[PDB]
Parts: sequence; C-alpha cells; structure tokens
Amino acid sequence: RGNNGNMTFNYYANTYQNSVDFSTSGILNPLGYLK
Amino acid sequence: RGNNGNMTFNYYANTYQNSVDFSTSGILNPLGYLK
Amino acid sequence: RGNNGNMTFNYYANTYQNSVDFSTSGILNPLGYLK
Amino acid sequence: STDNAETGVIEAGNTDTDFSGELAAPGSNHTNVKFLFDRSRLLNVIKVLEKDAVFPRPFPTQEGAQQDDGYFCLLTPRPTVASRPATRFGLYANPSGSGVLANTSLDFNFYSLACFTYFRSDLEVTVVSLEPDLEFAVGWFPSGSEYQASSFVYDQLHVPFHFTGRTPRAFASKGGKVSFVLPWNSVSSVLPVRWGGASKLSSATRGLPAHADWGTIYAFVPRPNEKKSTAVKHVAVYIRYKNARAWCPSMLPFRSYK
Amino acid sequence: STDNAETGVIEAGNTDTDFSGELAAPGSNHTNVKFLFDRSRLLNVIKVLEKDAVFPRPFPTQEGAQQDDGYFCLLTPRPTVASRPATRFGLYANPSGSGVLANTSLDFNFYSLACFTYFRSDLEVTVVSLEPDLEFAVGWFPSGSEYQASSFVYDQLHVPFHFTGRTPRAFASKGGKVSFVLPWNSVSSVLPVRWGGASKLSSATRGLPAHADWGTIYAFVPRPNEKKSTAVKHVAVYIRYKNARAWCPSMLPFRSYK
Amino acid sequence: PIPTAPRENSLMFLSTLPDDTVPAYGNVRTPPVNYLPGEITDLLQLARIPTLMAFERTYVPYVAVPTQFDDRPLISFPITLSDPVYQNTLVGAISSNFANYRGCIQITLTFCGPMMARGKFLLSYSPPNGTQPQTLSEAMQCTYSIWDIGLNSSWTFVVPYISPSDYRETRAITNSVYSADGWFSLHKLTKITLPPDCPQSPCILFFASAGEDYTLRLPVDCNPSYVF
Amino acid sequence: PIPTAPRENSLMFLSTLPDDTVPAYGNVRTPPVNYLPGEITDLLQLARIPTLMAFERTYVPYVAVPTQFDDRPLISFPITLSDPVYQNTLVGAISSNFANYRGCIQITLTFCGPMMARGKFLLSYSPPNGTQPQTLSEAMQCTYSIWDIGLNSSWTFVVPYISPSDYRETRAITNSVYSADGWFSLHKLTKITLPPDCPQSPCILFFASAGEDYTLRLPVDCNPSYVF
Amino acid sequence: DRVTTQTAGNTAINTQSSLGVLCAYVEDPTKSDPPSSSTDQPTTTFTAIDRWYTGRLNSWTKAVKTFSFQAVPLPGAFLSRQGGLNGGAFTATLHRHFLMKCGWQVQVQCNLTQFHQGALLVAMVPETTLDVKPDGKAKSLQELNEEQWVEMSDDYRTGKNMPFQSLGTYYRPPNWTWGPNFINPYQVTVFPHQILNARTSTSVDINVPYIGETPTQSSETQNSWTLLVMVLVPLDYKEGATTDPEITFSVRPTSPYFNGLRNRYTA
Repeated sequence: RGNNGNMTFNYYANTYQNSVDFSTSGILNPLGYLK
Repeated sequence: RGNNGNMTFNYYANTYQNSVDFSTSGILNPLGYLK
Repeated sequence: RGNNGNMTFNYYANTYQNSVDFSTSGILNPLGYLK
Repeated sequence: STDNAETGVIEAGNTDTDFSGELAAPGSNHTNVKFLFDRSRLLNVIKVLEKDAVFPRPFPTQEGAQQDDGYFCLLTPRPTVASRPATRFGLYANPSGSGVLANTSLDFNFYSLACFTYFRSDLEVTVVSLEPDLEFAVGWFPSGSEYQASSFVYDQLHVPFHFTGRTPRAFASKGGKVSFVLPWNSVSSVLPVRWGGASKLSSATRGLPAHADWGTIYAFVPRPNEKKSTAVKHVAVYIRYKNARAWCPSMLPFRSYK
Repeated sequence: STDNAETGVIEAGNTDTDFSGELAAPGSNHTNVKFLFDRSRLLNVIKVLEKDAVFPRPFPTQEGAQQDDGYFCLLTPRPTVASRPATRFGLYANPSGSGVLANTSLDFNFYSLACFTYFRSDLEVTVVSLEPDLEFAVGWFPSGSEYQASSFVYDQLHVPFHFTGRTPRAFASKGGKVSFVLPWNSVSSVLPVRWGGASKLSSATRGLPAHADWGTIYAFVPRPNEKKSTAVKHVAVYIRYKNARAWCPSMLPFRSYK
Repeated sequence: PIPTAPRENSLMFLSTLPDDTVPAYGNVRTPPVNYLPGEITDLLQLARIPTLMAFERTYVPYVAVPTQFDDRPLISFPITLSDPVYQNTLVGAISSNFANYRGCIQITLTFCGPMMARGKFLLSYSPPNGTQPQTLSEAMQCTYSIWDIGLNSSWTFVVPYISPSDYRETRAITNSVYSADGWFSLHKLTKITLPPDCPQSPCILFFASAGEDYTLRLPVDCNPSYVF
Repeated sequence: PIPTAPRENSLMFLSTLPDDTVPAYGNVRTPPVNYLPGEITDLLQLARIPTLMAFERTYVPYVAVPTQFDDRPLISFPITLSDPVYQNTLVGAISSNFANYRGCIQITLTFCGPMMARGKFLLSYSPPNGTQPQTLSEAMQCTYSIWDIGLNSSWTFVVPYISPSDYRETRAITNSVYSADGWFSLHKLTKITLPPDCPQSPCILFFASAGEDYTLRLPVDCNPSYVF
Repeated sequence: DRVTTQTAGNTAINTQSSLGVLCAYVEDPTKSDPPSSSTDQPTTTFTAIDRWYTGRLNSWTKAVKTFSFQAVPLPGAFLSRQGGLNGGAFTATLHRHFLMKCGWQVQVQCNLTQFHQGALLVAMVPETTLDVKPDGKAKSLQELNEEQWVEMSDDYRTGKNMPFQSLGTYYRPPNWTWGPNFINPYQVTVFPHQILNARTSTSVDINVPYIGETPTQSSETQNSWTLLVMVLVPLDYKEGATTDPEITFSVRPTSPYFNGLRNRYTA
C-alpha cells in the first residue's frame, strides 16, 4: 500500500492509476540460505 | 467505451452526453470472405 | 421537464426552485372541434 | 382527399391518405413550449447606476424633470419604453437631437415564436457585464413595487437605499456575473402577449397591460455617492423563460416581401 | 505454408504454422478505433472576431468582395479552404503577394491513421487561446446553418448578432479555455473520409462532400464594435473524436521515398 | 472538505445550458391557470393549422383562373420553406425559426368561385429535376392528383417527403439553385365551364398546413427583420 | 457546501485525458448506420491484410529473378518497421504511427511468372548478427523454409518474434546499426528451369501482412510529411 | 471444383479457372434492406435488371508499366457507356429514378496462356474520382481510348490532381499538394480484390455490397465503387505468342432499390 493514506475511495481504476503486470501462462525471510 | 476511465458515475444522461441513433422499424471477423 | 438534463438531484425544493400554483377548492389534441 | 376547409377543421393527413406511402418517424420534440423557450437571450442593455437615482416619472413626462433614464430593465418580452410598459416598439431611425433618447426594448427571439396570446413562465435573469473588470451588483423589485429612491449618511458617505431591502440585491464578484431565477410574481394569472383590454391607470390606453412583467432590475456599483466615477458603464441582461406554459394560439409577425 | 494469394484472402498465420513455436500474448488494445481517435489534436488556428463579420462568400469569390477571412473553423478532418470544404489541401510554398492568403486546414494526425472511407464520431472541441490574458468566447452553428451577420444597437453600442442565438455561445473566463462536446449533427449518416460522388451545389465538383462537418466555430471578443482593438488576436482549436466508429477499410497516404 | 478539481469550462455562462440556477425569491404561490382553455402543449399543434399563402400577382392568397388556355402551370412555386410564398404561413414562419424539418407539407385548396362552376384541376409535385416541368404532359408523370369541383370545395394535396436525408434544411441558404425539393404546380385540366350570367375568373384559395408527421428540429436565432 | 481542496493540476487542459466534458447541444438523434457493412472494430483487422512492399530496383513491388547464378541473397531487407520497404504497407504505415509492436510479421510471396516455370526458393530470417548473412550456406543455418513452385503460387513465410523484450521498437531511431531484428533474405536454391519460348526473368511479387498475434502499443504523433 | 456457372436472369456466365467469389465485408452481400430515407415505395429488383451486363475494357500490351491502372465507375459505366457496357433495362430504369441503392458483383476476364507472365489487381475500390480528369470534367470515350491505361504518376499517389472548386480571383491560388482521393498503389490489396494472375486464373470474382455516406445515394452523381484494374507485374512473352490479350468485365447489380421516379434525366 506504501505511503497511501487515502483508505476509502479510489477514483481512477487499478489499471489507470497503477500499472499491473500481464500474466504469462512482516514475514522477513532471509536473503541467503545455508544448505 | 473508448478512452474513458470514468467507470463510476455519468452525470449527464445518455442522450445528452452521446448522440444515440433513432430506430427505424476481441472477435475480429474478416473484412472479406472467399465464397 | 423542459430543457432540464439534471435528472438526478434537485438541491432546492419544489416551492423554492419553481413556483407552484395554489389550489382553489405526445397526445396533441386539436385546438378546435367541429360539433 | 376531398375536404371542406370552410368548416374550419382540416384533419392533417399523410402521404398514404391520397397516395401509396407511409408515415415518417417522429423527428424530435424541439417544438415543445417548455423546451423551446427555455434558453437565454439578450433583453436590454441598461446603464449601471452610480448614485441614488430618481425613478422615471409616469407618462407624459414634461421637460425640466430631473430624472434618471436608461437605468431600469423592466423584465418583459412586450415592448417597453423608458423602463415602463409600452404598446408600440419604436427605435430611432435618425436620432439627431433632440430630447432624451428613450431606452426601448423588445424580445426579438420571443415574438418570432410567440404564436399565442397568453404566456406564463419563471424567469432566469443573467446580467452579463459589458465592461472589463466591472464590480457591480443587481437589484430587483417585484411587479407592483416601486424603487426606493433616497440615501442615508453612513459615516459621511451617502450610501443609497438601493443597497438594502427585502428583495434580492445580488452582488457580483469582480469580473463575474449575476444569475438567479425569479418566480411568476405578477398579479395577473398569465402575461398577455397580445392584450386588448384597457388599463385605467391614466386616460385608458387600449392594449396596455399594466402588470405584465416579472419585475424590474437595475445594476449599481457598490460604492457610496462620493466615489461616483465618470465614464458611464453598461451591463447586459440575459433572461431565460423557465417552465414555460402558453395558451390560446395566435399570429406571428408580418414578414414583408420587400 | 502453401497458399494462393490471388484468392484475395490469406489466413494470418503464426510461427507454429510453418515452424515449431507458440502464439505470443495479446499486447494491448491501442488499435481500437473508439480508443485510438479519442484524443485531442490541433485542427485550425483562427483569428478572433472583433466586429460583426461577413461570412466568406461562396466560390469563386471575385475581387472587391469586402468579406472577412481567416475567422471561421469548419470543424472537419477533411481539407478545407477559406472556412469552406475543399477537395485538395494546399499550403503556400512562397506566399509573396498577391491576394488573400486563404486559411487552409487539415487533420494531420487523422489521415495518417484514417485507413478507412467512412467515419462517424462526436466531437469534443477545446479552444485554447494563443494570447496572454485573452477574454474571448466561442460560437458554433451546425452543419447546414449559416452565420447571422449583422448588429443591433444596444444603448449606442453596435452589439453584433453573434452574441446570441439558439446555438452554444460559450463565454471563456479571462485566461481560460472553452471545452464542449458536439454531437454528430450533419445530415449524412457518416462523414466520408474519401468521397467520389458529386455535390450539385455548383458546377458539380467531384469528390466534394457538402455536409461532411460537425459545424463551424468562431472566436469573438465580448465587447461591442466601438471597443474594437487593433492587434489581431488568434486562438487555437483542439478537437477530439468521442465515440468513434469507422467503416470500409481503405488506403493510407503515400510516404515518398526521397 | 471534499477535494474537487474543477474543469476547464468553469465560470462560463452558456445560454442554452440544460440546468437550473439559484432561486432568489422563492415560495411564491402563483394564481392558478386552470380556468384558461386551449393550452399549447407543443408548437406542432399550430403548423398543422392551415394558413393562407401569398402569391405574386400586391400579394394575394388566391390564384385567379384566367379563361385563356395556355399549356403551363397556373401557379408554380418550389417546395422550400424559405420561399416567399411561405413567409406568412405557420408552416413557414415557425419553421424558419428552426434549422431542419421532416415530414409532409399539406397544401389545402379551396375553390371560392360560384357553385355552378364545374372544372377539373391537376395538382402536382415534381421532385427536383434539372428543369422545372411546364407541360401538362410533364406533371402527368410526376406525383399528380386530379381535383374535380363539385359539392365539396377543398382538396388537400399532401406534398410527400422524398429526400436523400432524414431532415431537410428549412432555408435555401446555399445553394439549391431554384431546385431544393421540387415544385408544386396547379395545372388546369379542363377549362371551367360557367353557365351564362356568372363571373369569369374564379379564385382558388390556397392554404398550407403541416402533415400529421411533420416534425421540426434544431432551434436557431430568428430573423428580427419583422420589427423594422 | 462541501469543502473540497482542489489539486495542483487544476484548470489543466490535457489532450489525452480519459474522461468526457460538458455537452453543449445534446438530444440529437443521429441517422442510423445499420445499413453500412464492414465496420472496422480494431485497426489490427487491417495490418493482417497483406499489402505490397517496394524495392529499390523506381520502386517496384516485385523482385525480378535474373538468370545468372551468384551466391548472395536475391533480395535482402532488415526486419525493422522503419525500413523503406515497409513505408507503403499497412503493416508499416499503421505501426509507424505507434511506438511498440509484438508479434510476427508475415511475408507473403506470389510467383507471378509463367505456369511452366519450375523452381525452388530458400526464404530465410537471420536474427541480428554482427554481419548480414550472404551465402546460401549461411541462410541454411538461420530460420529458413524452402519454397517450391508448383500448382499453388504463394508462400507465407512467418518472420518469428525473437526478441529480448516483450515489445520491440517500431522505428530504428537510435541506433540499430543496420541490425535491429535481423534480415529477411530470399535466396534462390535451384535456377528457374523455363521451357523454350518462355519469358526470362519471372517476378516474385512480395506482400507483407501481420500475424494473428501481431499487436501494437503506445500511439505517438504521426509523420505529417505525407502532405508535403 | 473450379467450373462455376453463375446464372442470373437470362445471362449465365461461365469460368473454368474460378478462384472463388470474394464476398466482401459480409457473408452474403446480396441481402439488403430498403432505404430509410424514402417514404415512397421503392422499385426493387425485377427480372430484366438481374443479369450480367458485359462490356470490353482496353487491351494490355507489353508497354503498360507497373501500377498503370484502369478504372470503371459503377454505376458510372452504365450511363456513359464505357467499353460498350450498355445497361439496357437497368440504365433505362436508372435514368428515371432519382436515388439508387445497389450492391455490385463484378467479374473481369483476361485469359492468358501458360507461356505468359503478368498479374492484374482487380479491386472494387470505394469512393474514388479516378475516372475524372483533374480539371473537373469526367472522361469521355474519346479520351479513354487514347491513353488506354492511366499511368501512376505522383499526382495520383499524392492525390494532387483530384477535382476541385477554383477559389476565384479574390484568394491567392494556393499550391495544392494533397487530396484524400489519392491512390496508394502499394495498398490497393486492402480493397475487395483478387489478383488476375497469368498462371492461376483467367477470371476473378468480386462481390461487394452497397456502401455510401447516405442510406441511398443519387443516381446521376454517385461513384460509390470503382472497378480498378491495376498492373502489378507487366505482361511479358516471347515473340510468336498472342500479343495484346483482351480484358472484359461483367457487372451485375445485386438487389437494387430505386427511389424517386421522374422523367428521363436531361442535364
């Protein structure tokens, strides 16, 4: 959600405001695993 | 729908905003058929 | 309704916007009848 | 189709009545009286007041009358003269001299489509300035009232009595406009487009309706009389007939063939 | 894949048709005609009126005609000349002399993507001023009407007849813009991008559609004719084709190899 | 506060804006108009009423019928609602305040001659040709209708709506050369055989009404040259 | 009143704003276009129609086949939609009005020679190398397809979409050195063996259509140098 | 398989190298509804105008270059009688009706041999003024029979020479550079076309429906289609072969709806 406090109302849609990826077909996990 | 992102609310009506045709009485089909 | 496209919402009331007549007690009909 | 037009009623027929054909589709409803008169148009161009004016005295006005003319817009499609209801409309073909050129007005767009006798509607007055950066205001007083013509000294400034009242004194912003809708205020039930009775206010002038108006507006400047400017500034009155109703069909004006 | 292109129909194939491969994903829908033409672009740069102009007389205009040119924007992607629909588009390579340099216009962004013959859409006209602090206005009159060319004396001020009317006279604010959307008003069902018939208004010019337009706008200044300024002020007309529909595929213009 | 972003056409007075405005002096109970009869609902209640035309003889609503035979139309006028035979008709003076029309003009006649006047009249309607038809053998091929004079005394020739567009222009601005929608033309078929001691030259009184499908569109600014 | 705080981009005319504006002259019933056949729903109905290419011989849609053997491609042109063999194709003149593309260009040929002309042709497609391939032993290793001449007379070589990005540029602006997506090259494999009394140099007519997965993106301002 | 005989009325035409009818823009371009801009009863088809009207077209030498076209206006050829294309009962009905709303169905015959090469691009081109001289006047038969194949200059590729209203002596006459009724000669295959090759067919078959800016157009003015025969590959043959092969064409109006009956058109 980022630095977005406008919790209530999105005037423009998702694909106009943001830019969604097109399809093809907290919990801080570590960036390196000893295996 | 064209280049229209205002998905929610049309203030003016259909016949004022657009211009509907008066009555008388995707899927890209080809523009020429071999028959 | 006249030349009024604001179909949705009347802010002011009827007796303030218009001027209603006080009580006392399409189909184009002709303006002259042969009887 | 064999008819008798001396009867006075002719059934409006189609092509199929005499010939082989069909009815055309209904085009639109732009002949609807509530729709056709519901659009703004220029009514009168009145000069903006700068002091507490004297309202024009009733006719016949004699010379030496120090009154203030060209200032009040009697809001009416009928012909007016000198901010008072008239019977004839008269412009000035050769206005050289001679006295006071009386401000006349007529609704040109109304009488070309006033094919009726009685007309009732509300009125939506928009008062567009004809001066750059003019900060003005717009008075009004109803059909039957009169102008309150004096001043009161507010802190050695002759503030007039047309800055206040129980009637709308809408104040325009600098370079703005004034728009408001006035109800059918007059004591007649309808405004007679054509009238044939006599008003007994004077020696009875035939055809002059006394209370066929929505009132009378006047533009002023919101300064006291010490700050009176020099160049006379105009303003332009656009009116719209909201919720129009019309009765009793009548004639349209004579288009000359020359 | 073995085919016969003399047939006139070739099934558009993929890589898997001849080779080993797969279909790519659908990219986007920016080739959609209702989407691709729905964006504004500069159409014509017309001079702003200051008096009650004479509309340009029909062709061939002879010399001594005291008419007012470069003032009216016939709202059309097709080539225009002198505010009237034309067949050829012609600019001036060496404009020295000689008569009246006729205002021509063309929609450069349309014909590069008008690969079709018929085109119907609404029109969203935005009239951007090309002058600092210009307080102007924008008229319009539909496809088939004509300009009302006179004035009426309002309080010794020659107010023209293009301040009023049943057509939209949108008044701009000081330093503002005018934006409104015009419906498909013309009597033709569609606007012919390419036309081959003959209009019988004159000696019949082949390929000239008489009513392929959304009307004609004109910028003016909201002052009477006494307040006519000196320097000629311009304005710029941006149009957008709302709700575009297009029929009958055709050719794109010839890109020269030099 | 509600964050609004106002558009580019802010503070624009538009004369034909389909909306209301702020009321100033409301709560006024107007006196009732229930007593008034005959309200116009719509101005096409009035184009349908037949009004008198006017003919270049000095403008006369009737056509005099001269007794001399000649093979040309007795009166002939184009079907164009800017033609000066329609200026003082409610068909013409309402439609000249508009921009388009659609439907059938209805030309009502009235034979105002004597009762003993027998005769026949071949009304017509040519569509726009390159040349106006003149011969009775040329209005025979157009849309004609023979009108006999008898007990009744009116014929309502309905000018059809034959047009390449759904709304014709109501004013011959540019160009229509003298040929916009063609020409009405009243030919006389047999000469009016009057008994002795009866007035020569009887008078066919012309009307012009709108059809039951005559419909108008697009108001424009009027012609204010009636007041001059 | 509703307290709104308008944003920083107030009163900004934007040419491509995805929104409507105030109607001025509404309630207009347009005449119906149900009679018109063949509506373009989408302009990729028209890139798929094969249009003629043009070749520096004076610009000719066909390749003449000279009878002299030489080990080089007969015609060779890069697969770049700003190349001047694509300017007057609907593949090229629609896509030059855009900014990106994705999919397969489809090059249709047509052997317009005599019916008795037997021959074989090795079409190819090199991906962009440091050097344009010239030998028949160098288009053998690229994406080739041998085209025999027989009863049928057309071959549709589908130029694949081999790219390191999902949307290639549609105009070789800067740089692509002469090598953007590689080169089509029609090699002749066996010489065209004509019977006696037949014309030398038959003509292979080239087309250029779009694939069934050719898709365009991002409109740009066009080139208005067609009108000069 | 390739032997298709197209009977219509009393005039059946045959083709033994048929590629197939190129039905344009729809499945069946014969199906059409009456015009909505005529309140009178339209004159539909009848059994003397439902037939194959055939007239000649100019020969195709070796001197004809690439893209040298040759245009047949429809219904402009029935009225000027281009190539001997006499309508008969159709032209005698077209002159007497003011509006006319039809769709065409053409077929161009040019039988090459197996030892000739060349390719025509027969294409029903909508809405072009290719039959009109640049000075406004439409071409007459004496003028067609001297150029024989109107060559593709740059005035046709740019549309520089389409007919125009002269501005008069008041306006300075501008340098005309472009007009929308151009030909892009490389893109004529977007139209309903077949290629009349010298090795696949002798006749092509195109079937187009009524298109037009109005639901029916005038009779004496319209040029809604234009049978365009364009040379893509020049004719070449060894000597001894049959020089100058003929080109004919056969036009059939599919379902016309005449309107507005009046006397015969006299300009």
